[PDB]
Amino acid sequence: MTTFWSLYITALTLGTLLALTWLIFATRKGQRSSTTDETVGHSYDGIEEYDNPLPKWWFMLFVGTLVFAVGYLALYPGLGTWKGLMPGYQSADEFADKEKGWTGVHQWEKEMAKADEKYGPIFAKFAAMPIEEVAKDPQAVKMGGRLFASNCSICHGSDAKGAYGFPNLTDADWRWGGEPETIKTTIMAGRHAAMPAWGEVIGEEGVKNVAAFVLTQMDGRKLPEGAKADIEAGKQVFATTCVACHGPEGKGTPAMGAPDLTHPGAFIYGSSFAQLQQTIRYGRQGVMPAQQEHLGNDKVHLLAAYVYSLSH
Amino acid sequence: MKNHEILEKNVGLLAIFMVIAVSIGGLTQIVPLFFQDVTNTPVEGMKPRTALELEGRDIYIREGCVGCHSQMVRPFRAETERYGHYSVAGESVWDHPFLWGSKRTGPDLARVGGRYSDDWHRAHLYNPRNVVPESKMPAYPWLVENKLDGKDTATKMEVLRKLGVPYTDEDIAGAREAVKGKTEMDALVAFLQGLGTSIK
Amino acid sequence: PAYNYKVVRQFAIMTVVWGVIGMGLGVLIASQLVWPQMNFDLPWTSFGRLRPLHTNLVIFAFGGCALFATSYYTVQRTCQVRLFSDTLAAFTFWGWQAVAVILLVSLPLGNTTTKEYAEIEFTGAIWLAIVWVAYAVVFFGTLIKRKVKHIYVGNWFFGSFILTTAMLHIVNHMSLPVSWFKSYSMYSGATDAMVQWWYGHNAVGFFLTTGFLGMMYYFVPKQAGRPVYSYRLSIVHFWALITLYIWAGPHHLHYTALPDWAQSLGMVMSLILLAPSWGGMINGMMTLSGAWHKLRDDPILRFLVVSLAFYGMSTFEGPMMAIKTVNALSHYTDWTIGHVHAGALGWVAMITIGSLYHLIPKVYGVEKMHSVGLINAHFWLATIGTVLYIASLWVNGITQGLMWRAVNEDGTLTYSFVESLVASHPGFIVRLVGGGFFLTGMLLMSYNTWRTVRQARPEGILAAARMA
Amino acid sequence: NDGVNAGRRRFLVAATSVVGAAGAVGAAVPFVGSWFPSAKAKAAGAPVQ
Amino acid sequence: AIAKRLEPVGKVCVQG
Amino acid sequence: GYLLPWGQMSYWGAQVIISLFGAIPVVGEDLAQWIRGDFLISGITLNRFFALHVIALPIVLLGLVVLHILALHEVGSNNPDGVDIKKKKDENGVPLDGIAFHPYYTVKDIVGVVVFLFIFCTVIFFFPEMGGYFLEKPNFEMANQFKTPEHIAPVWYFTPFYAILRAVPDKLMGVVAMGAAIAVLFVLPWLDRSPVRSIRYKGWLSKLWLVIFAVSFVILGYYGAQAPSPLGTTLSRVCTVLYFAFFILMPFYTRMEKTKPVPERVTG
Amino acid sequence: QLDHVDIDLTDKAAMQDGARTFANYCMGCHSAKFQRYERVATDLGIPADLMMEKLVFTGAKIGDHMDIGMKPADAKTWFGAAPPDLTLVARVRGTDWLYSYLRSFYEDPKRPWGVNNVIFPNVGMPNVLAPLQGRQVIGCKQVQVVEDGKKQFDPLTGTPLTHEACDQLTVVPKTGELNEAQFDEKVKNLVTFLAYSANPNKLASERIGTYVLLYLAFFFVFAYLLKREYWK
Ligand SMILES: COC1=C(OC)C(=O)C(C/C=C(\C)CC/C=C(\C)CC/C=C(\C)CC/C=C(\C)CC/C=C(\C)CC/C=C(\C)CC/C=C(/C)CC/C=C(\C)CC/C=C(\C)CCC=C(C)C)=C(C)C1=O
Ligand code: HEC
Ligand code: HEC
Ligand code: HEC
Ligand code: HEC
Ligand code: HEM
Ligand code: HEM
Ligand code: HEM
Ligand SMILES: [Ca+2]
Ligand SMILES: [Ca+2]
Ligand SMILES: [Cu+2]
Repeated sequence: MTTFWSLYITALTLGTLLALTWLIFATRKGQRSSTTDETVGHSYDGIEEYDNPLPKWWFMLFVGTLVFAVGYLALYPGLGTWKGLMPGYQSADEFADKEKGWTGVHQWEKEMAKADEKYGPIFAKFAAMPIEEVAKDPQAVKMGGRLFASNCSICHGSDAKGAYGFPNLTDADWRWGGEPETIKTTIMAGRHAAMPAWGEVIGEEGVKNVAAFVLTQMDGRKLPEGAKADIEAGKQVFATTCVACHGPEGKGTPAMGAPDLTHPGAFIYGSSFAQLQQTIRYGRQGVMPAQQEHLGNDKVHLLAAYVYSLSH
Repeated sequence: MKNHEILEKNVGLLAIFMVIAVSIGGLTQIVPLFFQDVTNTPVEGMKPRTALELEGRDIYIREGCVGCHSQMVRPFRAETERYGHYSVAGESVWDHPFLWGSKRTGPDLARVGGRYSDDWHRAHLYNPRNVVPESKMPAYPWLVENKLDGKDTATKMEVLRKLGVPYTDEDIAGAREAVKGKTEMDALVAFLQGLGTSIK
Repeated sequence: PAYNYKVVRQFAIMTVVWGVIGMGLGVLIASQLVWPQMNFDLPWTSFGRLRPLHTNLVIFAFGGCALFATSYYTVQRTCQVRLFSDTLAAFTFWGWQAVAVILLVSLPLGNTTTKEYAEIEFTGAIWLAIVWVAYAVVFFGTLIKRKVKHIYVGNWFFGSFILTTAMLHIVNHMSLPVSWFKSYSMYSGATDAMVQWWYGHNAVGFFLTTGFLGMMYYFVPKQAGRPVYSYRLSIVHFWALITLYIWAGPHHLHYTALPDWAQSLGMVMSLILLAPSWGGMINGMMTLSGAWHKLRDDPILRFLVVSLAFYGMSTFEGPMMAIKTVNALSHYTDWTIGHVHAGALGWVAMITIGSLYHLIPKVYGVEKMHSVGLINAHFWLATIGTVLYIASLWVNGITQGLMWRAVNEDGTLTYSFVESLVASHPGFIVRLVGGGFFLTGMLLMSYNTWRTVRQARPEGILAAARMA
Repeated sequence: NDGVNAGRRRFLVAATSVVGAAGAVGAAVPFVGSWFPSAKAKAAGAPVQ
Repeated sequence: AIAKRLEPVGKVCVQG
Repeated sequence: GYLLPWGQMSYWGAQVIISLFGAIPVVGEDLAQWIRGDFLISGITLNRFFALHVIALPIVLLGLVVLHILALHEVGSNNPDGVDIKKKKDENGVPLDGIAFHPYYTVKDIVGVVVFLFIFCTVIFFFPEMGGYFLEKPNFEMANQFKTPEHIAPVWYFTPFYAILRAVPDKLMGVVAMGAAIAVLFVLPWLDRSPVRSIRYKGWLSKLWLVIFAVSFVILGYYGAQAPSPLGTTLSRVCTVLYFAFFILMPFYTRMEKTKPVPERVTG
Repeated sequence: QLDHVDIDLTDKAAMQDGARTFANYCMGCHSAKFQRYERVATDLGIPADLMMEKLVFTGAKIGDHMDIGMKPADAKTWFGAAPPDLTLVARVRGTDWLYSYLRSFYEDPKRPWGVNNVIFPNVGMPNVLAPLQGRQVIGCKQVQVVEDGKKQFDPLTGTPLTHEACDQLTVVPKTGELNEAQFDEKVKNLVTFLAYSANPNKLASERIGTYVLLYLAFFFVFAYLLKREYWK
């Protein structure tokens, strides 16, 4: 801020304080010093003023507020570019933006340094053991659970069983690799599914027959009684278009994220005849946020250990 | 002490005194904010919100999400850990009007950009309880149906440019096409994804 | 010769009508916060759209109409002159009703400026200024055509309110239009935040404290029939209050991106401003010296006294929350809303109730309200319903602040946000119940006013005005 | 009627008359304007060999 | 821009 | 005038309305042909109706308005209270409840004219069609002598009588009933046998029958603007009965009812 | 059941595309004879030379009406019904009706021209936009599921949840230049141009009416003051 504007703020603020002080001191000048019963000579629609002195405690309160003001905006950033004289940080250069005074950022940096000193050893300890070892430490797994609840319960479910479209991290089925390293990589770099849309490729009829084949032959559920499908044609289309990603038995390929197509519990987008048709016709292309940047590798390692503990 | 009676007997003098007294405070806290660099210099790397981002912000305004959500992360360790890097004055230099908010009925949205997938914002902005059973967020299953017509996109970009936002004719011309056939939910989600993207 | 009581009685009737609607809508949004299914998935009745309508109707339609009624009534009686012009006096009523109708028709449609208490958009904020300049003309011309030598303190408060809530209105609505009811503010970011809250802290303090402080200064000594406690205290209170309410604005942006010098100035100025507000409260309360026993007989005086008590409570709470250490705990929590409704239900609503229960049986010619027992019942319902609201929101906001700020010894956050929401849900239900109590009190007053308005013969209304 | 405020009556009569005259001119604008050459008249002509 | 927008639908291929 | 645009609605409404003159038992067809000036609605009918509409009827209307205002000024205006203000006069001969038309009612009518112009210009510049009622959509298609609109309806302000004509199964009886629906208003002054003028002081029967007549007129107009329907036809017949009963029963229910005493001075 | 179309008369590009579509695919049979090329160019922002070169195919002058060589009697003989003048068709039928009609043509061998229309059953108009839309038939396709207005979209992808219905307008794949969205935009631009042609004074009407209403409010204030005063 420019020197002119710093002087502007300082002059106007001090003028306002001086004006208030002068007002309170002049208005009390000549006060009778005793609650009287002699009203002001004038009456406004029967209303009358007692003409009483300012309450002593009230006047002292006003003066004390004035003094506290002056003291604070002398001790703290105010009156323009006048960094406050707070002994805690009106010295040293441990802060980022080379300033000697209070600010939200300055006290935040102090707090972050203190919290680092307090907590960093814990994360470093639990960020150095193998995920399997961390998964069997109540403190570590409960840290991971609180991180899971505060960071991603809104999108994986409060109890680690996601809603429609978000995987269940408690069940034994894993879309991607279920190993600790694969779990950590999933939580770090995020994941993109890229399930193609076959509505315009194999047509409506083909989507129908496939969906039926997956629902009965693979999933095991029965068609919605009163449905038309060509199960053999569905199998034939599956063996050519779908077999590449999902195994010959439709059991998935963790390298691509293709799920186990033989279990309705793993399906995060549904297992009904209509939901399967929707997924196959318009594609799904699920998205997993990359949690590296958001909260760091220590916290991601703790979360990986926590999910490992839930699942296995 | 009796000189005050002068203002009592004259309406004009009392009016002038009141005007000056009310003006002193306002002229010391708003005027200096202009011509002050920290409140006017954008953070390096930001760009004006795209036409679709602008329309999504407009929808965010229309649905009155300011009353529940805030876009200003205070410099507290709990705050910053929950939400991310604290907001700064440079992040809001092209925000007419500012949407910092003063109430948190829900989590702060200052850093939701990239935090969650588009497929979450959808299915959370269509039925918030579908993904968060305890959510008190209202359902918005109409942003999916109604689609942006791009009527005021060009005029909106032009007016924003008149207010200092650095838009360019290539953006004004392309605003209409950028929102030709995209639903209101698409814009409301794209604007959300762009929040707090400048600082990580 | 008489007083232009037509405009005052129209304003009083519309004040009751608008208060009922605004408080019912507030109860509706509170229920929505308790049960989301109360939105019914309709665009125009969602919480985000209706909440601005609540906060702009209670402040401008209920409080605004109340202040118009008690200014067009107090100014004439204390000046012993008819209003400046009946033309503009009636225009300031019909245009204010038009402004309220614009709020009803527009905010649900989503035409809002996002500015907490400047939500009315272009071509709606231009009419509110056209009808406010006319109000200022009507009031200050009446003060100009006086038949008495001085000007009363309440008149000073009303005039300061009128001028300040024209400067603020023109400054905060300085925008560019994209269409009718679609606008973009000319300020950006920290500047826009500072202007918005320098306007919003004066939408209270001046629209809700100064103008209502004048209502108090008239109706407290009048209702109690005793002289004001101190003339010098009134002078100091008025001057310091109007010179510090503008300064104390930056306390709404205490730890935001706003420059820290502004935040420190705002906090210090609010701490200073504590004193004049308590001076006004002291004047109001001690005006009752020697007349406290009347609180057992006259529920209206109970209304006024409890309004003053809640005013003191709110003006003590507010400066405390202006402290950045305290403000850190409670800036986005329900404690802010608890303070708002302590200063609104406890202070603004109660002073309004007491003032109208006194004014209405003076502009209609009827000597008394239809049922004083209904007045006592309304007082009890409002008190039990403002206390419930205050306590529930205090507990809720403290809980959310602690939970958001709560951190485990490991440094991880102890609670998620959904946990805070579920912990707040009991506070939401209790707030709903308190709001229902206050709305029932409002309904009782509406019934009392309807039964008092009827049975008031043509002449009874006419003789009451006869100037004196 | 008690003490009619002249000047105010004169001012209001004059202002209403002036505004009404402006409105009369505006309402005349369509009728006078329709008499200028229309699109039929403005067909013009090409050179003749 | 307008010229491209207004191009006639029928395209005729001409000798030379 | 509605024939002048020569749209589909223009042509076919003129066709039906002039075919009504073919319902007269004997001279009906010859009279209809003579009115048309042709064996069908054509440009001859168009030019003839244009001449009548542009000069003859405007002159007749101006003369009739002159006579109307002259008669009124001869007998003086009624008022909402039905009070004969001329009975009570001051020392100057001016009625106590009377004020000079100029300037008081001239300025009042100026205000009314401004309000009417606001509505009128709003319609002109924003909703000139008025949902197809002020400018009917099918009338924007050129008249086609060989294709008639799926549903042909009159302009709204003729719809009530149309409904009456449509409510009568017989053609000649329908035409006669439509004509009488307008002719009965002529004898209205002799149908009303009330001792009081204003509805404010007439008995409950008169108020009820005025409400019934207004509702029946509105319903007849509303159902004459649409294609025939079962509920529409039933309500149109009921409202025709009520419309004619408002007049036919007036000489009776104006006597049976008990009327309030008319005040000596106008209220307000 | 008509389909709603949001028509922007301030969109010069859309109106220009609609005018091009009308001049090429429509003026073969339909006239716009109540509308001049000069006014169309002026209102659409088309330069007069560009209008002459690109939209006037009949050898008419810029100030001439949009007449065509096909006489109404000849066309009535040929098609069984005269192709009406389309200058005011937007006012006669409305923009929603036109939008639904131009997208509702489906193959119908029982009909003289092999097509029928959902909006205009047994219409005498041939499907002249078939090259653009492609072959449209009354077949079986995926339609969004609706139960008493309970319309299901996909919460995640935001796309509709669909079930097969066997009485729907389906475009045979790879049969037209434009896909469903592109043909939708083409028909929207054409209907926008037709809406402009029916009411070319709409925008000027709104502007003039706004000014007139402002003046009338001013005059009402003055007249009301002159009335309430002078009535004391
Ligand atoms: C669907 O469908 C339907 C609707 O639609 C859509 C409908 O809406 C309706 C509903 C219908 C309605 C309610 C609408 C109602 C509309 C109407 C009432 C329209 C009716 C209008 C007409 C059809 C026009 C009919 C006109 C007629 C019959 C009148 C004809 C008048 C003349 C031709 C005038 C005759 C001319 C004369 C006499 C010339 C003057 C002669 C002279 C003597 C001139 C003077 C001459 C001299 C002076 C020279 C001689 C000298 C003399 C005398 C010697 C002495 C000299 C002296 C001068 C003293 C229905 C039912 C319907 O189902
Ligand atoms: C807390 C930060 C989180 C942890 C720990 C994990 N996630 Fe998620 N998640 C989400 C989706 C839509 C998927 C599907 C990915 C795909 O379709 O390919 C996933 C997947 C995972 C997995 C792998 C599951 C498997 O069976 O292989 C793991 C181990 C995992 N996630 C851990 C959704 C979301 C999300 C939506 C915005 C949030 C924020 C998170 N998940 C957060 C976490
Ligand atoms: C404009 C219509 C809005 C948009 C866009 C968003 N909100 Fe809210 N919000 C509210 C609550 C009680 C929550 C709790 C958590 C949850 O519901 O998932 C939320 C949450 C969100 C989130 C997720 C933020 C996160 O960190 O996970 C987003 C992206 C979001 N909301 C967008 C409350 C309210 C509310 C009170 C009635 C309103 C009006 C809005 N939200 C409006 C919007
Ligand atoms: C752009 C490709 C065109 C549009 C848009 C319209 N037409 Fe035609 N059309 C043709 C005939 C022989 C008829 C009459 C059919 C009948 O009456 O049964 C029509 C009709 C229409 C209509 C209906 C208007 C109404 O008021 O009902 C509309 C809206 C319309 N047309 C629009 C013939 C032809 C034709 C000859 C091959 C061409 C090239 C077009 N139409 C082109 C268009
Ligand atoms: C690789 C290019 C794939 C081919 C080819 C097919 N599938 Fe697929 N599938 C693949 C991935 C990477 C995913 C994950 C989607 C996600 O968002 O996580 C899927 C998913 C499915 C599903 C439903 C998933 C669920 O409910 O959780 C189904 C029913 C499915 N896949 C079946 C399927 C069929 C029928 C295919 C041939 C028509 C087919 N897949 C091809 C990878 C790939
Ligand atoms: C000296 C007196 C007062 C002071 C110093 C004060 C101070 C404050 C503070 C610190 C906040 C917190 C805002 C935030 O954290 O975002 C606030 C909010 C608020 N209080 Fe007060 N308060 C006072 C009296 C009142 C009164 C009397 C009323 C009502 C009549 C009132 C109504 C409000 C309103 C409307 C808000 C804004 C809520 C929001 O920010 O969304 N206050 N005030
Ligand atoms: C039955 C009585 C009332 C009820 C139930 C009620 C309810 C509510 C609710 C639910 C909110 C929003 C809560 C939130 O966003 O967290 C709110 C906000 C608000 N109310 Fe009311 N209200 C009532 C009366 C009043 C009155 C009488 C006034 C003023 C005269 C008022 C002024 C306000 C203001 C200024 C806000 C905004 C607070 C903020 O933004 O922080 N309320 N009210
Ligand atoms: C169509 C053009 C007409 C014009 C220009 C016209 C003009 C007037 C005027 C200026 C008045 C005096 C002011 C007033 O009472 O409103 C009047 C009164 C009257 N008009 Fe009309 N009139 C017309 C049509 C009609 C019609 C169709 C009827 C009834 C069938 C009618 C019946 C009356 C009656 C009975 C009065 C005097 C009643 C009273 O004093 O309350 N007029 N007319
Ligand atoms: Ca806010
Ligand atoms: Ca707020
Ligand atoms: Cu404040």
